Amino acid sequence: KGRRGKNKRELIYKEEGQEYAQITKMLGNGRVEASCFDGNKRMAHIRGKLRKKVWMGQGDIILVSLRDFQDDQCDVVHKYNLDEARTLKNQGELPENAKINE
Amino acid sequence: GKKRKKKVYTTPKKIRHKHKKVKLAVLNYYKVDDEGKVAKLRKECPNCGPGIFLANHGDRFYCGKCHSTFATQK
Amino acid sequence: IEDALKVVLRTSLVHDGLARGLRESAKALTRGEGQLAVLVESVTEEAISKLVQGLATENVPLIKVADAKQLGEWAGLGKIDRDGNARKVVGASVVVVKNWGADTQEREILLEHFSQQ
Amino acid sequence: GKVHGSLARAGKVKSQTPKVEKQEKPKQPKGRAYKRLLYTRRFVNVTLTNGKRKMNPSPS
RNA sequence: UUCGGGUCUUGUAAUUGGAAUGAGUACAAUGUAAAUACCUUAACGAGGAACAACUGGAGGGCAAGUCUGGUGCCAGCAGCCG
Ligand SMILES: [Mg+2]
Ligand SMILES: [Mg+2]
Ligand SMILES: [Mg+2]
Ligand SMILES: [Mg+2]
Ligand SMILES: [Mg+2]
Ligand SMILES: [Mg+2]
Ligand SMILES: [Zn+2]
Repeated sequence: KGRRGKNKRELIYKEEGQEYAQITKMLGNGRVEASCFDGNKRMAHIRGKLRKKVWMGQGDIILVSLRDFQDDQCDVVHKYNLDEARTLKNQGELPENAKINE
Repeated sequence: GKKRKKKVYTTPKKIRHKHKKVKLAVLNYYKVDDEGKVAKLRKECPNCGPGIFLANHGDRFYCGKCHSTFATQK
Repeated sequence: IEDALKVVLRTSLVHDGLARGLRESAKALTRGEGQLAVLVESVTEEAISKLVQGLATENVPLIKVADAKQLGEWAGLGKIDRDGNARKVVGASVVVVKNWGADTQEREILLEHFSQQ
Repeated sequence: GKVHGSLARAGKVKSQTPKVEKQEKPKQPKGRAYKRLLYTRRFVNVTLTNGKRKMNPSPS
């Protein structure tokens, strides 16, 4: 079904109100919940341009933007596919308390 | 089907080799003998012809009308 | 007065022989090329004019018209473009005819008067 | 990158739009004078005859 | 014979005049128990007549843009379809 579709990138760093987070489990209705690297478990919504275009699963470091009025929830934006996640761990912008390897 | 990284340079700079705006090179070239005869300075070009002044660098006087032809010791 | 200097400048422009500026004038007059040489009185430090006088004697005749600004203004320097003089500033300050172009009326008369009397 | 800033800034396009100044626009004759203008515009100075009115057309 | 007189009219112009007048002031008088206000009226009171008309809307429903620039399934709009 690729004929119906629209048919080596680089990482993007967090910028003043967004954070890298690790998904802990995938929730229904299209939602998800992720630990932000602050000691907090936030509730992320899979944003548009993202829903059924690029997938994500458990144990995947992924960028999420916060909403300034209600910190308890947030919306996920940009995914990182398992190789620039190591780079993210390397550059040290986020604490390395969470290593994810298989 | 590709996004290009910026061409970052590990090279300081290379600028256009600007020509030197020489102010009145002809007084340097000539020498007037008190309202009469006038002499030229430092050589005349035999390979190019009369009137073309030559180049002073050292142990060699140099052309530049037909540049590669004449650079000889004197 | 000087209605033929414009004319001879234009005729030499027809044959592209104006030693414009000064360096071309010097190199041409050291050769047997320059016919008429004009150096102006309005030259600062008068060293260039002094050297021109010393050389041209040696291609001997000259005309000593002053005020080079208007000279190069109508000596064929720049472009008229619209009706007249479409340029900020322009001048020559020394001119030399290497090639005559045309003739008729005033070529060698006032040169005979000025240079050979 | 993925997004220039924080999404849902609550007034993003208003905050970032290029705010163009208003114009001078000489006074329109308002009232029955507006009916002057408009009636002369449509029904006595007939402007487009082929097909429909196409009034207020896109200049192109 | 192409014309072109615009010959007859209509419009369009930051061109250009002189008319007319109220909203506002205000002599007064009337009006009223006293008064305000109105109805009259001296004298004032229009040039950009800045003495300035807003409120919604221009995909359909439904009259009106496939104009410009901005955002880029975000912000938002949308009674419904979107
Ligand atoms: Mg295809
Ligand atoms: Mg979402
Ligand atoms: Mg008004
Ligand atoms: Mg609207
Ligand atoms: Mg409106
Ligand atoms: Mg309509
Ligand atoms: Zn030589």
